[PDB]
Amino acid sequence: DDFVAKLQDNQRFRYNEVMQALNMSAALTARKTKEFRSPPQEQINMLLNFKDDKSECPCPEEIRDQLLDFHEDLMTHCGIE
Amino acid sequence: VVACFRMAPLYNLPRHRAVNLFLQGYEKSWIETEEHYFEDKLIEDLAKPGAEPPEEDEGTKRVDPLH
Repeated sequence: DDFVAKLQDNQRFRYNEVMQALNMSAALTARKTKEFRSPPQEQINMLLNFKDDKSECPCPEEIRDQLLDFHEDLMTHCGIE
Repeated sequence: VVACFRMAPLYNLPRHRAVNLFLQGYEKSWIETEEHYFEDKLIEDLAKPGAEPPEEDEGTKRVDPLH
């Protein structure tokens, strides 16, 4: 619940910053807004890619840390500590 | 272009729909990809004759759990 709420709020912030940066050229606009134009399942699939150090997802570090902590706690509860 | 902007990014979606989609994405991306190695230890533990002479069986050699 709260993870997705924070994620949606940060996506709104990022979308506003993307909209407010369309002066120079529109070539980078398409690759900037491809995330918002992607299907909803694919958006989450590419935005949860912050596992490991590939870090292609635009998810910020503060949001990443919450999921990284909860996943470690879940593994500890599952007994894979 | 507009046909792609018309479909809402997940920030417009109701929270329950986004939560369900996040559950599926979390599953496939994290839980399925999580890998831990236990097979060798499990087989070694299952192949051990467990204190069979220590406990008084008074019978033939009873087979191990792996057997």
